[PDB]
Amino acid sequence: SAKNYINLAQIHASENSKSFEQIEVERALRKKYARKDEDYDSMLGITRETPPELILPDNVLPGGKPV
Amino acid sequence: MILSVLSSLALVSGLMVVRAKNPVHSVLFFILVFCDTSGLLLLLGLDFFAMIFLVVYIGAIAVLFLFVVMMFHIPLLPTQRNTTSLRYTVYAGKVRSWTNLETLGNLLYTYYFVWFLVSSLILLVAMIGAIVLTMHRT
Repeated sequence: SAKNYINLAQIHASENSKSFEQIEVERALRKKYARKDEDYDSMLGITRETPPELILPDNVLPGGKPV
Repeated sequence: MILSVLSSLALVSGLMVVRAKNPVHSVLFFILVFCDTSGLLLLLGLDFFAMIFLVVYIGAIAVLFLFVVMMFHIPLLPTQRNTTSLRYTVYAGKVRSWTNLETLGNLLYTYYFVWFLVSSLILLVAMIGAIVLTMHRT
């Protein structure tokens, strides 16, 4: 627990310190990619991947789910 | 007698269409049904429709069906002793006699032109529907 909360605190540090201009982009990206549609995306030939800013580090996952 | 044998063969092909063993032979008999039907229309005197039946039915619809099947696997009594000589022919109207095509095109695009545009809209619906459903594009 002591070791895990150390890497848990990094996301809170990188989140509470975000600037307002970054927060606008973050909220826009979060709302834009809230839900997906395989049908229309496949029809257009494109795949909508989550942006890198919207990826939590694997060390705070329930035990590691990179996929 | 040409009508009787042609109609009988068309009827047999149509019957075998619905009781076929495999879809390929079903489509093959489906083509023969329209072949006989076009011949029958040709006997009727409408050459234009008789050949549109080749162009559309066994030209595009039959090809489409075959493509899909390939993958994804009071009367007058017959007494005519004194009627073949009682034919009165009005020669007026034989001069400048139009065909089945000129007559049809005279009034298809000019008087009844709304229905023509409705058929165009039907074709557009078909074209759009064939795309929205089947574009996987993976």
